[PDB]
Parts: sequence; structure tokens; C-alpha cells
Amino acid sequence: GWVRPDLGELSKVTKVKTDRPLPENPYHSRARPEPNPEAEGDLKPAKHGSRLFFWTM
Amino acid sequence: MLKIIIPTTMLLPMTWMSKHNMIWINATVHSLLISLISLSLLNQLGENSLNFSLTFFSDSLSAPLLVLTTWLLPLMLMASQSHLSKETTTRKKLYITMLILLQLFLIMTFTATELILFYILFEATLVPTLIIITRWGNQTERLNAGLYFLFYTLAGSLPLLVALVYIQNTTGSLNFLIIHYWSHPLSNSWSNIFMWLACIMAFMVKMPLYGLHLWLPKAHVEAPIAGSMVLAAVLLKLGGYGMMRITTILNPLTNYMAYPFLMLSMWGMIMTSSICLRQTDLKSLIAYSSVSHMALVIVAIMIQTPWSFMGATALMIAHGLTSSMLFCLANTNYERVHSRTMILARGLQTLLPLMATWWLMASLTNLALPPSINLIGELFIITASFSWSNITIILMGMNMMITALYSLYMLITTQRGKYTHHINNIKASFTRENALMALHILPLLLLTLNPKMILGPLY
Ligand SMILES: CCCCCCCCCCCCCCCCCC(=O)O[C@@H](COC(=O)CCCCCCCCCCCCCCC)COP(=O)(O)OC[C@H](O)CO
Repeated sequence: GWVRPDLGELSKVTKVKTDRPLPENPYHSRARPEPNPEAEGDLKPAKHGSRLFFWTM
Repeated sequence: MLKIIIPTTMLLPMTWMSKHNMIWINATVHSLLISLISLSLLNQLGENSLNFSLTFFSDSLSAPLLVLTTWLLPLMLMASQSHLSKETTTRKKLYITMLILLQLFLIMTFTATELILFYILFEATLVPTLIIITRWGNQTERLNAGLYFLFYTLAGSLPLLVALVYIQNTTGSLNFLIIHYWSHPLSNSWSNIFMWLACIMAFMVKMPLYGLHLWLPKAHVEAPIAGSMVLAAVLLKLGGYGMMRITTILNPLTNYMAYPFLMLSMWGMIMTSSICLRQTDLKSLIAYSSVSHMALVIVAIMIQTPWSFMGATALMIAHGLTSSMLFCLANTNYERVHSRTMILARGLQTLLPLMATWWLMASLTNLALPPSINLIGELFIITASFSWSNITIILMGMNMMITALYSLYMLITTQRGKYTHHINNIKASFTRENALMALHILPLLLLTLNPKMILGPLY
């Protein structure tokens, strides 16, 4: 009493019901380097201008 | 500060936009006016320099040189409107443009508060002078002359550029006050000598010391009259100003490394003045005399003694005014005879009696005859040098003895003696030449009453 599967039926993505837990880190990833701290605080005018040699501004 | 600068640069549009023939007039008017305003800057306080802003400041050393440069500015215009009369108006305007652009830079560098700012226009004076020597110079070897003058200073200036920026990366700012207050004892590490050499050689070159001086005879002789005065009366003196300013952070390394220059300068002045004793060219003779007087200042500045700085500033100005005058003497004689050989036109006093006088105080002033400012310079330097070492007076006094012989040597060969028979184009001296000559001598004796004005910050 079987039935011939129709076209596309075998290619259907199916939900499989399992009991095994999902792997935590399947790639066995190590700890991640901490990103460098971001910029913060309001922009303030450059102190004493360009500060390049004799240029005052 | 600004009250001198904008009047100087705003003078430039005037000459360009003035009438066809009034260029000499209006330029002379306000150049003298600028001199008056500069004289208002001559005042100084006790110890703190006259500071104006981060960009400009003046002290008891800068002020006498500032008023000298502005005072000079009318004189080239007066001295040049004879060999440039037969020139297109644009070239005359361009010639005037070069002078005031040159003079503008001089006010900038002397009043500069930052060493790099002092440095940028330190060589920027070269470009106008290079044009003056090359284009309007009246000779053939002026081309090689300009090359010698240009390359010598650059060969010395570029080490200063590397040295100066090194100070900035190591000791923060290079503001003249901030260097003086935060001065540190320069070590004896073998790098610090090359540190010392770079910070000094730049001012050495454009302050002709024996060996590094061959550009000056080629600089002065082929240069036109205006070029010769500016080059000999102020240009040889940027090097002087630098040393008084830059030797703040060269101690105690200056104490030990001074020896090769001191021997070179002290011996060089005897050699150079000896050249003056047997120079065939009048302009060259005056040029070599500048080396001798300037080499005296080399010993003066490099001893690093309160008295030595004071006599330096005395010879700083007095030689410049005198050398400009003697170049005027040679120029005022040259076009009449159209030659530079001294023996070409002998016995000029019998023909031109007033020029006999003008040549006479001119020679006496260069003689360091007391109480002329030149004597105050040399005599002060001798005492400072003598305290440094007793032997140097043998070299010191010998220079004065040689300086006597060659100074009157031009007087006897040209002014006194028998007039030359063949020449017949010697006309009575134009009162322009006469007026200019008094424009030089009169402030010199006027300065004799007040040495304290030009003694300097050490005073
Ligand atoms: C026509 C030739 C030149 C004419 C004469 C000019 C003056 C002679 C000496 C020229 C010196 C130029 C280079 C100096 C730049 C500034 C020097 C300075 O600030 O001092 C440094 C001195 O250090 C140097 O090495 C400076 C250069 C020494 C000389 C060698 C190169 C210059 C000479 C050859 C090139 C120029 C000559 C012409 C070549 C065609 C300090 O650094 P340091 O070595 O103490 O640094 C910390 C640590 O020790 C390691 O760095």
C-alpha cells in the first residue's frame, strides 16, 4: 500500500522532529576578541587651532 | 607688529598703480614714512621683550635692526634711479617691487616669534635678491655669482631645517620665549655636536666666516648698487640675529665646540683684511672689509659674554650703515668712470671736493675711530675677548692695525693724488648722490649720542 511520490515532493524541505539538543558551538569557536572602545562625547573645537608650527588658528 | 607690515605691503600696490614717472617719488615718500613708524617701535622696556602676539614680537635686539631696514628702504630707491632711468616702466616697477618685497620679509623675520616662522622667511629673502643680482646686475659673471650666493646659504640652511623640526618633535614648541624659559643643558653626546653643527652652520654661511665666504666677493661686486647695500647692510646680519636667538639651547656645548670657529674667525680677519690691503677692485675691497668686520662679530657672538653681545649689536648696525655708504661711494664713482679698478680714477678730491669729504668720514667710520659706533663695537668686543683669553688682543689689535692701512689706502689712491689726465667725463656730483651720502653718515653720528638704543637686550 505505498504511493509514488509526486514531482517536487521529494525536494520539499521537511521539518524533522528530534530529541538531541542543538550544538552550542558547532565550529568549536573560541572566545572573541573584545572590540576597541567606540568614540563618545560631543565634539569640541580643536585646542589652540591647528597647532602646526606658527599657525595660530 | 602690524603697524609696520601692512604699510609696507600696501606700499606695493601704490608703486604698481602710481603714475608713469612718479614711482620714485611716492615710493620714497612712504618708505621714509615707514621708517618714522618703525622708529616708534624702537622703544623697549626693561627686561621683557615688546611682545605683540603669537606671530610677532620685538626685543631690544630686533628693534634696532628693524628701524635700520626700514631706514634703508628709501636709500636703494635713491641710489638706483640713475642706472634704471632708461628702462621700461614695468621693469622699473618690478625693480621697486623686488626691494619692498625683500624689505617686507626683513620686518617679518626680525619680528618672528617662532624659530620656524623665523626660518621660513630666513631663506625667503633669497628669492628677491637672486632676481636683483641676476636680472639687473651689470656684469657677466653675475650668473655664476648668483649661483654661488644661492647654493652656499641653502647648503647651510637645509641642515637647520632638519635640526629645527627635530627640536619641535623633542621639546614641543619653538617659540622664542618658550625655548628661553625651558632651556636644558645640551649634553656632550656625539649626536649633540651634529645637533650643534646644524643649528649653527646655517647662520655661519650668511655671515661670511673664513672659508665659507667666497660668495660675498662674487655677491657684492656683480650685484647692482641696491643689491649690494641690502646684501651687505642687512643680509649678512640675519645670521647674526639667528645666533643671538638660537644659542639659547646650545650651551654648554658652545663652550667646547666654539674653538674651530673662533680660530677660523680670528685668523680669518687678519687674512681677509690683508686681502683688502691689495685689492684691485674697489667694490671687492669694500666687500672683503665686510668679511673682516663680520668675522669679528663671529668671535663676539660665540664667546657668549654679556659684553660680547653688546659690542656685537654695536658692530651689528654700525658696520651695516658704513658698508652701505662705502658701496654708495664706489657706485657714485663707477658710472662716471665705467670701471671698477681703483687706480682708474685717481685724484678725485681735486675734481669733486665734497665727495672727498663724504669718502673721508666714511673711511674714518670704518676705521673704528672713537666715538663712532664702530669703535664702541670693536672696543667692547676686545674687552670681552680679552677676558676670555689674554692672547687674543694680539690678533684683535692687529686687525685694527691692518684695518687702518687698507681703509686710507682707498682714500689716497682714489681721492688724494694726481687727477687722471685722460678722463674728461667727470661731471660735478649730482646733489642726489650728495643727499644720499649725508642720509647715511648723519644718523651714524646721531647714534653716537645714544648707544643705549642699539646696545641690545643684554643692555
Ligand atoms: C654640505 C654639507 C653640510 C654642510 C655643513 C652643515 C652642518 C654639518 C652637520 C650637518 C648635520 C645634518 C643632520 C643634523 C640634523 C639634526 C641633528 C639633531 O637634531 O641631532 C640628532 C643627531 O643625530 C644624527 O644622527 C644626526 C645626523 C648626524 C650626521 C650624519 C648625517 C648628516 C651628514 C651627511 C648628510 C649631509 C652632508 C652632505 C651630503 C651630500 C639627534 O638625534 P640622536 O641621534 O641623538 O637620536 C636619538 C638616538 O641617539 C638615535 O637617533
